[PDB]
Amino acid sequence: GLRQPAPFSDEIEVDFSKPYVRVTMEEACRGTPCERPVRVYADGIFDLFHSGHARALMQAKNLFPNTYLIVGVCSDELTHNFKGFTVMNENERYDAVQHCRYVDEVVRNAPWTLTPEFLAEHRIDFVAHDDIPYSSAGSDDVYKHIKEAGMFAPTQRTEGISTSDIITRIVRDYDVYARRNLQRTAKELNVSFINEKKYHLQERVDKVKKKVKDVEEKSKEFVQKVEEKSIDLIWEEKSREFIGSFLEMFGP
Amino acid sequence: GLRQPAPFSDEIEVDFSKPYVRVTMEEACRGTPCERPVRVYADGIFDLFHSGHARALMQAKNLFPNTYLIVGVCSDELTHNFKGFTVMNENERYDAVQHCRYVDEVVRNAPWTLTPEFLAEHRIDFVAHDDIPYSSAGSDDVYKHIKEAGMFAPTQRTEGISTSDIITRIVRDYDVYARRNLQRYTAKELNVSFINEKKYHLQERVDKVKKKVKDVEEKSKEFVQKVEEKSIDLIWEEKSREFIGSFLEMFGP
Amino acid sequence: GLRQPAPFSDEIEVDFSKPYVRVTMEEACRGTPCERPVRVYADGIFDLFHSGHARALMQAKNLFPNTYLIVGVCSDELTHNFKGFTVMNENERYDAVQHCRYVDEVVRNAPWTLTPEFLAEHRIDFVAHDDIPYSSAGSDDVYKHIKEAGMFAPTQRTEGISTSDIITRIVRDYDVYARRNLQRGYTAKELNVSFINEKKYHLQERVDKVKKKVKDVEEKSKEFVQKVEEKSIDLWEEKSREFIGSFLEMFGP
Amino acid sequence: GLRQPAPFSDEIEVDFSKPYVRVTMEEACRGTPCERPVRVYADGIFDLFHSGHARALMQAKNLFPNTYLIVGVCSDELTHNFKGFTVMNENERYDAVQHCRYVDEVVRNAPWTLTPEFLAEHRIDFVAHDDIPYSSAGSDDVYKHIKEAGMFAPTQRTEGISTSDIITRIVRDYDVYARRNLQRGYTAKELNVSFINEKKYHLQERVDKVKKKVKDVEEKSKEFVQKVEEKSIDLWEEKSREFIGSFLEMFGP
Ligand SMILES: C[N+](C)(C)CCOP(=O)([O-])OP(=O)(O)OC[C@H]1O[C@@H](n2ccc(N)nc2=O)[C@H](O)[C@@H]1O
Ligand SMILES: C[N+](C)(C)CCOP(=O)([O-])OP(=O)(O)OC[C@H]1O[C@@H](n2ccc(N)nc2=O)[C@H](O)[C@@H]1O
Ligand SMILES: C[N+](C)(C)CCOP(=O)([O-])OP(=O)(O)OC[C@H]1O[C@@H](n2ccc(N)nc2=O)[C@H](O)[C@@H]1O
Ligand SMILES: C[N+](C)(C)CCOP(=O)([O-])OP(=O)(O)OC[C@H]1O[C@@H](n2ccc(N)nc2=O)[C@H](O)[C@@H]1O
Repeated sequence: GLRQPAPFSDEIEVDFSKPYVRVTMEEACRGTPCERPVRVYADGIFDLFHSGHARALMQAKNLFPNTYLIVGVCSDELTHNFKGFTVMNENERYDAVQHCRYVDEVVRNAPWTLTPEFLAEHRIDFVAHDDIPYSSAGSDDVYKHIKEAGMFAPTQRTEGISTSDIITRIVRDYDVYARRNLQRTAKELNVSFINEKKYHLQERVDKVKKKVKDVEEKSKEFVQKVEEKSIDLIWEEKSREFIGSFLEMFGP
Repeated sequence: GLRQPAPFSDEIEVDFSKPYVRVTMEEACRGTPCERPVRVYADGIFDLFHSGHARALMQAKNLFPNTYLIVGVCSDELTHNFKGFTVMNENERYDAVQHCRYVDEVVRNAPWTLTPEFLAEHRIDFVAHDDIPYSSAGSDDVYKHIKEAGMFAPTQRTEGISTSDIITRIVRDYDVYARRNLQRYTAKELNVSFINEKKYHLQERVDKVKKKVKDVEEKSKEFVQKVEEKSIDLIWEEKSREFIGSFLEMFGP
Repeated sequence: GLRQPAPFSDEIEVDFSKPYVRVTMEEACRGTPCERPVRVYADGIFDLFHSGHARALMQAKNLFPNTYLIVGVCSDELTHNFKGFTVMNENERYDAVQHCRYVDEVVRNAPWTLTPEFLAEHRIDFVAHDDIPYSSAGSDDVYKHIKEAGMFAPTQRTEGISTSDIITRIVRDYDVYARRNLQRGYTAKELNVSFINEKKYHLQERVDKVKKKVKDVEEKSKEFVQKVEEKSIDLWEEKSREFIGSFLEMFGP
Repeated sequence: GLRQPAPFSDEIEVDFSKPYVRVTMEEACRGTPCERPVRVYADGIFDLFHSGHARALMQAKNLFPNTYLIVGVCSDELTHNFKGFTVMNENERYDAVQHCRYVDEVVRNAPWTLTPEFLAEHRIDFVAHDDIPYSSAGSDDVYKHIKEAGMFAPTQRTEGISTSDIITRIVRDYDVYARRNLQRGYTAKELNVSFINEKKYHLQERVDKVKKKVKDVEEKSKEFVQKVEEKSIDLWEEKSREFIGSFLEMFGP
C-alpha cells in the first residue's frame, strides 16, 4: 500500500548527466529495468475528480510492465480561457490528482499544447489520453503532433461518468425544487384561470371582427345593387305607371 | 224625326194650378194619357257623351208607354268636388245631352243628392239609373231614399264603353308614343354602357379594398392572440429545461 | 219626342218599282209633300262623336222644310287607309250616329267616294258636308263631281271642337303628368340613396368602436401579463437564502 | 508506485484459524512486524469524494509505522435514513474510495454503528475519525463506546472544503443565474409586449384610414349617381309641345 501522496514535479531531483532518450513501444512493452521505468504523461482539467479520470490514469499506469505516471493538470486561467469554468480551482485539483492510486507524479500548471521542451524537461516517453481529437482554439486536434511522433497512447473513456453529468444531476434537482418552492398556489390557479379567460376574450374579439367583416360585405353588396339600379334607370319601365296615374286625374 | 234640340228646364211653362202627383208602376205601365205623360229623371256627369249614356237614357225613355224624359246634368264644381275631373266642362255636356235622341228635357246644374223639393219642382214620377249603390261622400248610396220611395227605376250599363276607357285608350297610346319619341341615340347608349362599366369597376375595387381591410383585421387579431399566449407562457416550468443546459454550457463544450 | 234609335239602311224596306228621280233646289225648298221628303246624305268618320258633328247634322236636317237625313259612316279599314286611325271603332261610331237627334237613317260601311249607283240605290237628292275641298286618295277634292252636278249642300264647321282637340287635351295632360312622375320617382330613389349612405356610415362607426374595444381588451391582457411577471419576479432572494438552507437540511445538518 | 485499485473486503481471503487479538497503542507505535500490520477502520459517506476525506485517510494511514487501512462506506439506504441525501450513489463512492492513495481495503455497505462482531470479523485494531461526537439515531455520540474501549484514533478535519460547500457554490450560481435569466426574459417579455402594443396601434390606425378611404369612395360614387340622375332629368318641354302635336297628327290634321 501507499502511506504518502504523489510528489509534485518540483520535489524531485532530476539529472542532466542523463541525456533525453525516449523508448519505443517494443522495448517499452518488453518492460524497462527498475532503475529506468517507462515515463508517461496524462493531462487534463480533472475537475470534480471522479472514476473516469481515475481509471483513465489506471489505463495509463498499466500501459507498460514498468511505468512511471506523471499527470499534467491545467491551471484555472488556461482552463477558463480555452474551455470553460471549473467548479474546483487548481489547488483542489492538484490535491485531488495527488491522491489518486496510480499516480506517481503531479505536474502543476500544465500547458494546453505540449512542446518539445516540455517533453524533454519531463523526459516523457509517451502521452496517454482518449483518441478523440481535442479541439482547443486554433487547432482541430492539439494531440496531432504527439500522435504523429508515435508518442500517443489512446485510452478509453468510462461511460455514465463525467463532470457535466455530476453538475447536471445537481442543477436538475435544484431547478425543479426551487421553482417548486416558489409557487408555494392561489395565484398560480388564478393565472391558469386568467389564461382561459384571456382565450375566451380572444375568441369573442375574433367573432366580433368576423361580424364586422360580414356587415362590410353586406354594405358593399347593397352599394353594388344601388349602382345596378342606377344603371338600369339610365321611362320604358315607368310609362305603364305614368299613364294610369295621369288618367286618375280624370276620375275613379 | 226631330228638327230641334231638347228644351232646358227653364224654357218651359209649368203650372202650379196643377198639384204635385206621382203615379205608381201599375197605372204608369198601363200608360198615361197624352196630356199627362209619366215623368222620369235620369242624372249624371255625361262626360265624353257616349253610347252607354245614350242607351241608358233610351232604357229610361222606354220605361213606360208614355214617358217624358228629364235629364239632370251635374255642374263642373259639384263634379270636381265629389267625383273627379271632367274632360268636357258643363256647357259642352249640356249641349251634348241636349242633342240625344230620347231626351225631352235637360236640367242644368243638377244636385248630387235629390231632395223632396227638387222632385216636387220638376214633378218627377220616377228616377232612372243603374242599380249599383252610388257612394258619394258621406253616403254609401245616394239613391237609397229614392229606392225606398219605390221611385227608383234601375237600368243596365253598356259594357266596353265608359269615359275611363275612352281616356285610357288615348293616354295608353300617347304614353308609349312619347316615351318612344324620347329615346330617339346610339352614341348616348354607348356612353351609358361605358359609365355602367366604370361604375362596376369602381365597385369591384371597393370590394377588394374591403377584403384587404378584413385580412388586415384578421392578421391583427392573430397577432393579439399570439401576444396573449406569450404572456400566459411567461406567467419556469417550460424554460427550466433550457435554463439548465445553458447554465452547464458555462462549464464547457 | 223620340223613344227609338235610327234605322240602318239594311233594316229598311225600299220600293224599286219607284224609279230614281231627284228633286230641284227650288221645288225642294218649296217644301216636299209629306210622303216625298227630300233625301240628304252626309258622311264622315264621326270618330269621338261630338257637337261639331251633331250641329253639322242639324244643318243637314234643316236644309229643307221636309228633309230625310241619311248619314254614311265610313269603316275602320277605309278610314285607317285614306285618313288615319280612330280611337272609336266602326260599330261604336255606327251607334254614336244612331243616337243623334237630327238623323233619320244611318248607312254603315260608307264609300270614300260617292257613285252614281250609290246615289241611285239610296235615292239621294242632295249631299251635306263642309265646303272645304276634301283631299284624299289622289283626288284633290272628292266632292267636286257632286258639286258639279249641283247636288251639293254645304254646311258649316263648328268652332273650338273637333276630334283632334279632344285627343290633344288628354295627350298634353298625360305627357306632362308622365314626365313629372318620372322625375319624382328618381327623386325618391335619391332619397333612398341618402338613407343607404347614412346606414353605411353608422356601420363603419360601429366597426371602429368594436376595433377600439378589442384594442382596449388587448391592452388590459398585456397589463395583466406584466403584473403576473412582476409577481413571479417577486416570488425571491430572502426566501432564497431560506430555500437553499432548507434544501441542504434534507441531506443532514 | 501503485498500478492497482483497492480490494473490497469480500474480494479478500482471511484466516480465522487466527483468533481475534487486538494490539496496544504502545506496541503498535513500537511498530508492527511486516506480516502483522496494525489494522485501522475509518468510515463515512464520502459523498462527492474530496481532499478533506483523502487527508483524513492519510492521517488514518499514518497513525502507526506499520498500518493497514480498511475503510467502510455506508449505503444509500443507511445514509438517506440517518443523515440526508447523496448526489453520489453508493457504488460511485465505493469506487471513489477505491481510488484513494492511502487506502488498502474498502468495506462496502458499512454499519452506522460499530459492533463487537463487526470489529471481530474485520479484525479491527483501531478506528480513525474526527473527534467531534457524532449524533445520529438516538445516540448523541456513536463512537463513544469505541472511545471508552480506548480503540479510537482521532483525526483532523481539513479546512474550507466539505461536501456541502461543493453543493453550495453550484447552488448559488444557479440560483442567481436562473433568477437572472428569468428576469431578463421578463425584461425581454416587457419589450416584446411593447412591440406588440406598437404593432396593434399602427395597424388599427391603418385600418381606420382604409375605412375612411372607402367611405370617401362611396360618397364619390353617390355624387356621380346623383349627377347622372340630374342629367337624365334634364334630358322635355319643348319636345313636349312637339310631341302632343305630332300625336294628334295621327288622327288627322
Ligand atoms: C487540455 N489538454 C487537451 C491538454 C488535456 C486534456 O483536457 P481534457 O478536457 O481532456 O481534460 P479532462 O479532465 O476533461 O479529461 C482527463 C482525462 O480523463 C478521461 N476521462 C474523462 C471523463 C470520463 N468520463 N472518462 C475519461 O476517460 C479523458 O479521456 C481524459 O484523458
Ligand atoms: C251624381 N249622381 C249620382 C246624382 C248622378 C250619377 O252620377 P254618375 O257618375 O252615375 O253619372 P255618369 O255620367 O257616370 O252616368 C250616367 C248614366 O249613364 C249610365 N252608363 C254610363 C256608362 C256606361 N258605360 N253605361 C251606362 O249605362 C250610368 O248607369 C248612369 O245611369
Ligand atoms: C270621307 N268622306 C269624305 C266620304 C266623308 C267625310 O269624312 P270627314 O273626314 O269629313 O268626316 P269627319 O268625321 O271628319 O266629319 C264629319 C262631319 O262633321 C262636320 N264637322 C266636324 C267637325 C267640326 N268641328 N265641324 C263640323 O261641321 C264635317 O263638316 C263633316 O261633314
Ligand atoms: C456514519 N458513520 C459514523 C458510521 C461514519 C461517519 O460518517 P460521516 O458523516 O463522518 O462521513 P463523511 O463523509 O461526512 O466523513 C468522512 C471522513 O472524512 C473526514 N473529513 C471530512 C470532511 C472534512 N472537511 N474533513 C474531514 O477530516 C471526516 O473526519 C470523516 O472521518
